[PDB]
Amino acid sequence: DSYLKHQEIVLDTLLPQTVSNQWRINNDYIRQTCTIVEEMNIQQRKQINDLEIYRKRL
Amino acid sequence: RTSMKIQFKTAMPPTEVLLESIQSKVESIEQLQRKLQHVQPLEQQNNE
Repeated sequence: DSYLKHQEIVLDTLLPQTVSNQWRINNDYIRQTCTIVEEMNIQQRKQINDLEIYRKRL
Repeated sequence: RTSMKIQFKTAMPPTEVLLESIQSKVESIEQLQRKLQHVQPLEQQNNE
C-alpha cells in the first residue's frame, strides 16, 4: 500500500511539470498576439486616412 | 469430507479474519489504483 502511494505522487508531479510548460508556451504567444494586433491596428488607421485623403485631394 | 470440513472451516475463518482486515486495505489499495488511471489519462491530454 505504501509503494502505491510513491507510485501515485510521481504521476501528479509530471501533471504539474506539463501544466507549467503548457501555460508557459501560451504565455509567450499572448505577448506576440498583442504586439502584432497593435501593429495591424496602426496599419488600418493609416489605411483609412489615405482612403479619405486621396478623395479630399481630388 | 473430513478435510473439506476441517480445512474449509479453517479457510473460512482465515478468509473472514483476513477479509475484515484486508477488504479495508483492498479498498485502500484499489481506490488508489483508480487514481493512477485518472492521473495517466490527464497526463496524456496535457502532453498532447
